[PDB]
Amino acid sequence: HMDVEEQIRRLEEVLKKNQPVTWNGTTYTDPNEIKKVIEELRKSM
Repeated sequence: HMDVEEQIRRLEEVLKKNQPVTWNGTTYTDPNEIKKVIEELRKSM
């Protein structure tokens, strides 16, 4: 539970479907903004 892959796949679920997700600070409505967060997490690996 210090894994980034679980966080990425969580947002991949939302990205594939194109739905609004709350990331515990900001609700990224657009899958563009969701994927941007995936890119921030991607920089960890």
